[PDB]
Amino acid sequence: GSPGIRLGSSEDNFARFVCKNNGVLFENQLLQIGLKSEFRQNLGRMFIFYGNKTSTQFLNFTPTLICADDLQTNLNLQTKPVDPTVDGGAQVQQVVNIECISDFTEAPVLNIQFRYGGTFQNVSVKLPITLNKFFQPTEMASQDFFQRWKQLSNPQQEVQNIFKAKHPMDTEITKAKIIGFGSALLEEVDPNPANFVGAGIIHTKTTQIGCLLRLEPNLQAQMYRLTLRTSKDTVSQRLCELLSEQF
Amino acid sequence: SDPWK
Repeated sequence: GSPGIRLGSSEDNFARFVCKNNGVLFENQLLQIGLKSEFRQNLGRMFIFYGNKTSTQFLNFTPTLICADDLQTNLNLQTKPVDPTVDGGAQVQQVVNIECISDFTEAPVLNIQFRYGGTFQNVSVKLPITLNKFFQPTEMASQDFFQRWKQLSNPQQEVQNIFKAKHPMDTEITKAKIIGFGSALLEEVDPNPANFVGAGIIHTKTTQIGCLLRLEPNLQAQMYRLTLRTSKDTVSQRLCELLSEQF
Repeated sequence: SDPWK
């Protein structure tokens, strides 16, 4: 992504919302922005909470969703305007109805403008709507998994990444991350039990993408080997990028 | 042996 220190940037907390849907996306000294989201098929609903941390009412409180270029087609967001007046210590909510059209990489931008004490306040933060949010976990026996694993022919559909662990390589947290990521977590597939296997279908209006994944941790070297095999090259690429940043 | 390849 962008170069430079990611503190006070539009994406300080973005990565914390890839494998979970709830939490505080952003908070400065006047406003706290929280999220709660739910997904099903190629659709989702994201609640955005605007908490006024001051004792002063905000005015002309205007949050707007912006989807840059390709995203303008791959994702369709619909939402209702929010009450422009926000009491001190109060919270206003915004429900965003999400429709995934095709697989995507970019993230929508949430721009918030309001008046506080007669001054212009302007905030811009990346919204955590990611491709993996449209997963349907698909449980299956190991023989069925290998059968599908070996049906991949297009080399562009396989994407591998060997990278350095960015966080302690804790077994239980790893499991919770894969599950939160979206695919089914399949033990009993890789003969090596310390490895992790996932399977699921990514759902979009125009195409359903079957996805398989293998994560091989190397505890001594503090590294991981991640392999994505899916029915669409750009999905294998995007999912591999996303998941790799989580470990 | 190794079903992975």
